[PDB]
Amino acid sequence: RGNLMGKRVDFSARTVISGDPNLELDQVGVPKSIAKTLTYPEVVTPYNIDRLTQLVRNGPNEHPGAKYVIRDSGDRIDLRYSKRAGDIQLQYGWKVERHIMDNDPVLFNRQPSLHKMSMMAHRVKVIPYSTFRLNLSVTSPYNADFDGDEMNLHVPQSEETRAELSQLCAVPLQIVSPQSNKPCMGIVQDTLCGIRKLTLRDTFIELDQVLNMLYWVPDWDGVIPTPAIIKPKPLWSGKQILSVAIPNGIHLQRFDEGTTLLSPKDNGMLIIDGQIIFGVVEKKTVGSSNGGLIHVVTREKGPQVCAKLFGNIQKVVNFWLLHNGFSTGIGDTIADGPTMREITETIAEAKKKVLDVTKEAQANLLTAKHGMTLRESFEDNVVRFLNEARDKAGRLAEVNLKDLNNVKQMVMAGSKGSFINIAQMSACVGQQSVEGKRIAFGFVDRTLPHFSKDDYSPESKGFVENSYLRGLTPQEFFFHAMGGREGLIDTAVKTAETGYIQRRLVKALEDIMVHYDNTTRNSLGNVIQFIYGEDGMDAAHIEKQSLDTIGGSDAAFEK
Amino acid sequence: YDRKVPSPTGEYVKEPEWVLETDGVNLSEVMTVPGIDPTRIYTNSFIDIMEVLGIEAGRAALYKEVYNVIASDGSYVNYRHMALLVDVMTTQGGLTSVTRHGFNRSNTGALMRCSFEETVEILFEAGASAELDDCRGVSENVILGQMAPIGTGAFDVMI
Amino acid sequence: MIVPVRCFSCGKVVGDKWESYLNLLQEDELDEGTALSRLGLKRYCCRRMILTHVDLIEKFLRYNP
Amino acid sequence: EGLVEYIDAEEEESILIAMQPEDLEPAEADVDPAKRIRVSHHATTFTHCEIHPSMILGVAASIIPFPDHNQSPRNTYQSAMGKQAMGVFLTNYNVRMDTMANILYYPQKPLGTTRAMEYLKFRELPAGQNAIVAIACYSGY
Amino acid sequence: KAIPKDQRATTPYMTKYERARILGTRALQISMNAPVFVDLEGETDPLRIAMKELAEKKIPLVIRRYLPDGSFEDWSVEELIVDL
Amino acid sequence: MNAPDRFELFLLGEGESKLKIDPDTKAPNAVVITFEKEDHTLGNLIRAELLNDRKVLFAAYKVEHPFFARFKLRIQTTEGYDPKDALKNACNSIINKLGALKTNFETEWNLQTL
Amino acid sequence: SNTLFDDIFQVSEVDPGRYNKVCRIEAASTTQDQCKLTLDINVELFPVAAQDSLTVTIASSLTRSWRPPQAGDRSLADDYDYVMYGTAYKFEEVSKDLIAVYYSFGGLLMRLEGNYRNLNNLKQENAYLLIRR
Amino acid sequence: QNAQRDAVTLFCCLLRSRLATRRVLQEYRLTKQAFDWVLSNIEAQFLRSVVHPGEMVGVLAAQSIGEPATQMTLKKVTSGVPRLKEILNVAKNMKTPSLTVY
Amino acid sequence: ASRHGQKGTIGITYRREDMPFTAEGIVPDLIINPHAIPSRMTVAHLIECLLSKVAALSGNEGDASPFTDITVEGISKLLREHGYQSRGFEVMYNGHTGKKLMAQIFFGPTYYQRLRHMVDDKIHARARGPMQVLTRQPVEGRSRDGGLRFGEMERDCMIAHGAASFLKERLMEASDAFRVHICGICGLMTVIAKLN
Amino acid sequence: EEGPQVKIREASKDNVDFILSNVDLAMANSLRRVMIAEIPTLAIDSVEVETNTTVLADEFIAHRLGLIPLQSMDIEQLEYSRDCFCEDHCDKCSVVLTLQAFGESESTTNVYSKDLVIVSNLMGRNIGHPIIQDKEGNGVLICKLRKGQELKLTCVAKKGIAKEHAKWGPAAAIEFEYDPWNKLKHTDYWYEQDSAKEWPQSKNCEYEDPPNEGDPFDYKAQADTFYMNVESVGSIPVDQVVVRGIDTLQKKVASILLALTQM
Amino acid sequence: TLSHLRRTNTPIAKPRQLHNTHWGLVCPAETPEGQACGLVKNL
RNA sequence: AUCGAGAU
DNA sequence: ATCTCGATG
Ligand SMILES: [Zn+2]
Ligand SMILES: [Zn+2]
Ligand SMILES: [Zn+2]
Repeated sequence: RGNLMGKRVDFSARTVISGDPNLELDQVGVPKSIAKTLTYPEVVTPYNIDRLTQLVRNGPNEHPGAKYVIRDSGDRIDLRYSKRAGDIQLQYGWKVERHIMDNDPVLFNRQPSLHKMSMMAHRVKVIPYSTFRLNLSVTSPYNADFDGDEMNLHVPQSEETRAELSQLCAVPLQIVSPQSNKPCMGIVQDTLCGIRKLTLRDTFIELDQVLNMLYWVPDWDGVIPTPAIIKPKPLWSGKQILSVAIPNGIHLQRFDEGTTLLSPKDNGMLIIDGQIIFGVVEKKTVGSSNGGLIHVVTREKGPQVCAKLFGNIQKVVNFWLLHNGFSTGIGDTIADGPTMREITETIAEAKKKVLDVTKEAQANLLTAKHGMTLRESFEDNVVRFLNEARDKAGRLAEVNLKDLNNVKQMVMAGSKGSFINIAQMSACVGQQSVEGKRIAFGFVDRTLPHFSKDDYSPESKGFVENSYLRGLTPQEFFFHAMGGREGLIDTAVKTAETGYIQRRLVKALEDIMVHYDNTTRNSLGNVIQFIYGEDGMDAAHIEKQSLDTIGGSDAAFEK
Repeated sequence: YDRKVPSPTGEYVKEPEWVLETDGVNLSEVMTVPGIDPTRIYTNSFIDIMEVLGIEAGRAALYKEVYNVIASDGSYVNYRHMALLVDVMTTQGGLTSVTRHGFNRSNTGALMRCSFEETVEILFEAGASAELDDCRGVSENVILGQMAPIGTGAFDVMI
Repeated sequence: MIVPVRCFSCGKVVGDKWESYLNLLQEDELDEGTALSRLGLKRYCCRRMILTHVDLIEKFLRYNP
Repeated sequence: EGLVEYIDAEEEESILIAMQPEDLEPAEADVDPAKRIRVSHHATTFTHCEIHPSMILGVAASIIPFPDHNQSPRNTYQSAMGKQAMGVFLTNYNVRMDTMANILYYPQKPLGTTRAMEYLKFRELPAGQNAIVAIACYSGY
Repeated sequence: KAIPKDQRATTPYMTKYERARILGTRALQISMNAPVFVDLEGETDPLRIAMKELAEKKIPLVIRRYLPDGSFEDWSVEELIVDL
Repeated sequence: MNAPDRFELFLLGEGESKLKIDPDTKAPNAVVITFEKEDHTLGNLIRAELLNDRKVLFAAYKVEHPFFARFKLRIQTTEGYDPKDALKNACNSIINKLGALKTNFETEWNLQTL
Repeated sequence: SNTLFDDIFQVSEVDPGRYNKVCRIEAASTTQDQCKLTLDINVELFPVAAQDSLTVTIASSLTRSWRPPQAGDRSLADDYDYVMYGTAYKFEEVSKDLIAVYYSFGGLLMRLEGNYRNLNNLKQENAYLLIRR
Repeated sequence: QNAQRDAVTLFCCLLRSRLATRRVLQEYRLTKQAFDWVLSNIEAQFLRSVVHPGEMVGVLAAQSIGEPATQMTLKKVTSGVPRLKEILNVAKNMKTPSLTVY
Repeated sequence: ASRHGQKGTIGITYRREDMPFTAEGIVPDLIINPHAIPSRMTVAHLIECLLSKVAALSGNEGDASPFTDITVEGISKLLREHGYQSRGFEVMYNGHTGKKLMAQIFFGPTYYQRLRHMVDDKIHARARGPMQVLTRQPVEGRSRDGGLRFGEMERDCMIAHGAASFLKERLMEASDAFRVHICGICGLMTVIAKLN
Repeated sequence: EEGPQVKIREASKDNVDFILSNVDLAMANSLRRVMIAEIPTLAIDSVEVETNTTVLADEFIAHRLGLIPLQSMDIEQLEYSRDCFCEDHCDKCSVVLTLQAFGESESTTNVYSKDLVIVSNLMGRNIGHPIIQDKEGNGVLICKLRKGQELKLTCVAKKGIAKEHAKWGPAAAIEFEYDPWNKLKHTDYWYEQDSAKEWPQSKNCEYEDPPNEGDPFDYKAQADTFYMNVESVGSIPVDQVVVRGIDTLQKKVASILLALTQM
Repeated sequence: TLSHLRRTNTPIAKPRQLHNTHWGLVCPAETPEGQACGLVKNL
């Protein structure tokens, strides 16, 4: 298990990582000391020598040089000691362990490795500082975040092995994943909060910005596109310049709820030949979605086109935003004075709801729902009542937050947050729960020793009425505590229960592979599936289309 | 429950229906009752499905249940994957656990079953029975450090 | 551990204002907020530098050799 | 003089504890709407009142500024990392020879404080500095 | 066993895996000054030569695709079609 | 440790010329000037005065990456005009404004007390 | 090298839809009672309000980099105040006896609806829009 | 040749639906030349979409469930991780049995 | 980083000029991203920042003591009495260009921690080196120029991709690789290299 | 005179609050940047340590002296140490100082920058004096001593610039604001009810006009007028800070222009 | 140093859970993550 | 090699 | 349940 199927190995490295946006998707910022150490054995040849010798000359301490040289006899020439280390006429049919350089193929992984995607070939770009730098939008597959996450990097030694990395393993090949027949790489955080606000109808960009932005895009054709607005002052729309990043022959149609080829909500999405016609660009369009700009551009234009795409989208939006800016206060969790009044009483009405059902139940009038205890149908009624109270207080809040409220602004992008996150911050936090049920009686017949016994009211059984804003009470806090201990527990218990699943799942299937007869069988030749997936089709090459033979009138089938 | 079904006129529409949900299982006797539809009746015990309706129905619950596990979290996984899993479990004739009892007593060469839960024992009863390891399996060509019957190594190269 | 010559964020000298500051609180009987303003510290990054800098040095000196 | 008692878990079972002594037992008789919503007096029995509530918290958490307006597992996270916070661990670091010991150059008492920071000697032996922070998308690095 | 030039079913298109290592094994020979059967409009890197040796199907290898019983089928890199 | 010495920001290495000029292949009458060991302080002031001149079509700059002290100015100009001049005229235009200012400040400095 | 459509409209509604720099306008035509318009407009640059009378043209000119001025000394179809340029994207048979076009001026959309606009509002990229007085 | 007919089935039901005479001519007004392109294109586009012999689906299908398996965390049912655990154990000892009769 | 379970690594260092600035001339020591605030509901962080601004200004201790009648309002009101807007925002100018930022920004003294776990204590890299006696595999740990484990699991990933030869190369030419002789009959490591 | 224009308002030994009129923002900025990070200064870039019995560590103390403000009026007739043809220093490119203090008393003996002691032949030029704006006469608090502790040092100040390390900032803090009321609308204010009771009103609204509500947006408006305030540290008096900045800015524009001349 | 003096350890129904009666004696927040979460507590 | 403390 | 650290006979 430990020494045969999973060895420790030479030619490998590991560092802290951090995110860098001016770095193409399929690239990896390798810091310089590491590239000063790691080595690929190159074989001397007419084609290379000139460069190659300059390395040997340079020596193993100025970046683009090398260590050791190896000869016919296989003797090892140590370029760091050795008298003859400013010398050495390179003789065809030798080798020259050399410093990893710009544009080499390397396997860049993060543990735990629960995919193909947790291991991908990247394109080296040597840099100062000591961080494996990488592109934001290669986050999801690795499952990284930059709070100290550490990452391994492996280096191929064989000409064939290099091929195996660039042709099978490479990042742009992995974009459109077979796993969920969709793309696994999207546009996240700053980039995405921006891929949007740039986009609003309202957002207008005048000549001087435009010109840097245009330029900022590498592929840019060098043709200032005609501004939407020419009148008083010749302006360009957000949409407009972002359209530049989009290549050509690209077609996309969305439609959400209130959408109409006029889109008075600037809803949905319409894009005709690398040109954006209406609708805000946000996660649905440019996330790791299925209908996804990225699912399209990949299959349509190619892997390498969509790979550069990411960079360009980023570079422009990352720029624009940098000059527009964005933030978040506690003001973004405050909400209207009269609403806090409405929110409060909206809770209050649910506290009498439960009270009443408590008082009803206390008189044996509460009837039992077929197949559960009166006590379970008391509990159930109550829990619901205060869940429906939290929610409604929440929704009440989702409304004050105006279209400029920075929390809501990230929410509308689909960049970070959710309704719940607003609910709990601005409104009420809600009911606390342990093992599904509301807060137990650890003490005898009471929750804490600040309560009278036999008290099934909310307060007492772990309803947190306040928000994370106003602040919790001693009791609320302590229940709330119990809340996310249970949380923390099964989190680090989910991770083990699962780490075993992914081991057995793997260990049973493992040797299965489609053979050259499009069957699907194991080591013994015992057949499992007579055609892979029952249509002999790779999952990556597949998408949600509609079968309009299925639905609609016998009339309108015939119409 | 809510059901989507043909109207006479062609449109699919909401005919809402009346289903009974149980706490306990005896398929053997509930489908034989009057008034139920024995053509539909479902148990989450894919184990009870199998012993009753044969292996090929069993499969199609095992899946259905694996699906409802993944799907109830929002997540979509393309069929084939889960299909394969389900297909492998269900082809020896019976239901075959993804633990050392199902998939690790299953005829295979020895070195493969080695690389998993009961290592030594399996090497011993491989020793005494005088098993002949094929060397067609992934795990085995990794041990001996050779090119695996895999993407790159499935074919051969020549002239 | 001794005043920090020049405030991190802003850059204005402040190491030259410590003894002066201690003398404004303890002696003419003032609140730190006025003392801070009197010593020409008007921004708050420059302010927070004096109002915090905690003078551990007075404790290590405490040790003999 | 019998003003205080040492109660354990078991005996805690047979009592009634008040949270605040103030707002919890004067006579019953407007509400600044941004204040939180504490419950009521619904109790007449009280045998001994909690000294103050922030003493359910242990050494680490009592360092946190406003842990009440804070999701509970966050607090827990911080309370593992304050123990990885660089600062002065003792006055006499200069005379103690231990494998590894870090100290900050310009230790700085915090600006936001807890009343239980006094007994935890944290303003005297800080860890961490008082940085001007800016919440903004800038370069997107 | 064997199999004829006929009676072949085995996808006439190239697997990515096939291509991968054909490219790989060629890249190798090129990188060890074995001769180049193309003209180099101006390239050095062994792989990107092999890539161009391939796309003008001037590569002299033969795949041997095994079937799971114990047979197989031969395929020159002239026959196989590079789509992808 | 992998940190580079600071001076590399404003001191030129070996065979590294403040300006390297190449002709943009995409457009016509257009140019891309690299500026070694200089940053926004320069590039932004050059671009702005490159845009006030009315025989200029286009101009923009970009620090390709903020580790390195470089920056790329791209100018396209009228049929006739050669950007080197459009850059020259610019630079000077600037120098005067500053000389003007340097004087004008120095004047109004001297009139005040304290 | 010519014009494509012309008419004087009057505005009924002026709608700021969670926006401070654009309003979409539903206006109608004096003249022909089979026609109306819809127009997303920059109302900071060129304001617009209640029961207003606006003039409209489409056109296809007065396509390389956009040069600007040097054109305080040049040709300009700018006897008009407000002026945009868009791509056109659908030609909707309202059925009839009636037809509607759809233009996009960098997300500021346009609806129109008539029936002589046939041999007169091509199917095309070109589509300036000029709005005077 | 009967498996072939049966691997293609569902694709064609689409193909024909989105290639009906009315539709080709009336809905999306194609021309001979463009149509005969659309025709040649699909063929290629299909062919590319086949599985390549070598594909180690065994592993791939495990990872593709084993991953989102590690991403589950928190109306009375055994569900998520513990159910998955049940399922793959082939649980005789199961916790939420239920008949669901129509 | 911070004090409410909100950690971070430095991504980059900018010089005071390139930093966005407040009109008073102040610049930030440290900028965090606003995208790590919705999903961990670290509200205090924010409150601390507002409190700590006021207190640095007024020259009074910040009381963030837990159970209290201190209020976001109760603070904000004071922050105004002092001249700044009551939710800690300030108008900032992107220093690159000078131009005002379109958005206004949450700006304040916030108590931050430096943590152990710095980079130049982690940045190991091996390129062949020493090996263990028994296994002849590379050694555990950077502390002796050790390797990095290409675990069972990372193997699974190379199998998925279809990379056979890279698998061999990683599991042989780096790490263990060893030639033995073997009987062509009683198939065993029983042979006898009288090699020479 | 011609274009770019100044109106001083307040003026001090370290403050220069002025209006900078008729300019591109472009250059108002690029001036401020240079002013921070690019006008040269003397400060201590080589401490040579004989004996340190102090509480504080060597390289700690070293740090502080580096950050000590030194006179830099006649800096521009001193040479960069990299440019002089000498081995290491001379008096032609560096200025050396010495610190001697020794715990003598019982009652905590202090070490100020005031105890820094020029040594190198100045060549009679105004350079490398510990700057003191302290009232009671002692600049910076270098470090503290007990009964029997020594500090025996040798500082070597060199020419340098913020870009290299911030000890060579002559600058401190630059105030900078344009268009007090948002007349150009370069920001979009964040509001809870009223955008104008919520943000305050800078002193800078006094020396400009309101907007007479009814008026529409001034669309082809740009930025003239930029309200600044350069706070000097002391190394250079304030006037020279804005000046030499205007100079140095000019000077590196020069180098480009003259670098086409060379090309 | 304070914390690590004021620590608790437990070897091995459901003990990791913050339990009601911990109120006041054991700290509800202070505890390590994963591995031994909620077994280790602080006072 | 036994052992506990940490990063994920 | 991939990593670093310390301690220990
Ligand atoms: Zn300051
Ligand atoms: Zn033998
Ligand atoms: Zn000299």
